[PDB]
Amino acid sequence: NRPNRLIVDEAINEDNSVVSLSQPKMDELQLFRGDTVLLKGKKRREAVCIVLSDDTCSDEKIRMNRVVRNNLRVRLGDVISIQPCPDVKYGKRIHVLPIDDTVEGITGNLFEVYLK
Amino acid sequence: PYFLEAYRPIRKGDIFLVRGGMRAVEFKVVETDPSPYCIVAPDTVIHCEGEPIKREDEEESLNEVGYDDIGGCRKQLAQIKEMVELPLRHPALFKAIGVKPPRGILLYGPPGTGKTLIARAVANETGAFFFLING
Ligand SMILES: Nc1ncnc2c1ncn2[C@@H]1O[C@H](COP(=O)(O)OP(=O)(O)OP(O)(O)=S)[C@@H](O)[C@H]1O
Ligand SMILES: [Mg+2]
Repeated sequence: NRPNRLIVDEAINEDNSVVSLSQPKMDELQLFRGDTVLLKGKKRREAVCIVLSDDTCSDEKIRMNRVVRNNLRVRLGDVISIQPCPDVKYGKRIHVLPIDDTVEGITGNLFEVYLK
Repeated sequence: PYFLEAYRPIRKGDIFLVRGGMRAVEFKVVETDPSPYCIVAPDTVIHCEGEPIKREDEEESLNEVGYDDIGGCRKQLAQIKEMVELPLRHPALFKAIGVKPPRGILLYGPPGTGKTLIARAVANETGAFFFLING
């Protein structure tokens, strides 16, 4: 009987790293709207996001985007554990690579147009 | 009557066209003695005796149909050029954009108003491959 197992509903916000929660569930769960949470999913795959608040969100349901939903191997109506983690530090080198199907038309630059 | 008070600038290897006498006729400027290009003056003796030669297989003929054989439908021919010319001129660029082109264009009108002609002219002038299915 834990208050951290939550179930995915449809997203309203448009960002790729924002999850939403209702305010009494955050106050029970000891979360503030600037925190940096850790999210576990099926096949032991986990994700990291920024939480914010909502009133249209219920307590038994969390609202997350499709990009987070596909990086956790989760579909609509499945179970995900959330936990606070302020153990996140900054970085030095981050290595990114495009995926082969979406980059067959354009050639030239990719840093200043997209990532900047 | 063609070169009289004209002084047409010609070059070696060009095909030109003359109308008159219920027939159009082609010629090719084969050889100039001040090589290669000149202006036809009354000084020039013009050799018009010999055998009419064969074509090269990539010489675009003048009995084909182009946009100058169509009259009276300026607006519609402008619309068909706007729909069709860009996806057939630049296939790679237009695939690289990510917009869909049109794919079905239905021409309609009364019988005898030149629909087969318009399709044939757009096909010749863009240089695309052209397959004709008849009903
Ligand atoms: N706008 C036009 N400008 C010049 N010649 C035209 C024009 N419309 C028709 N013609 C002449 O009319 C001939 C017959 O036109 P078609 O292309 O056969 O018209 P059509 O759309 O084929 O009519 P149907 O229904 O197929 S019989 C053409 O070969 C041209 O000689
Ligand atoms: Mg016809």
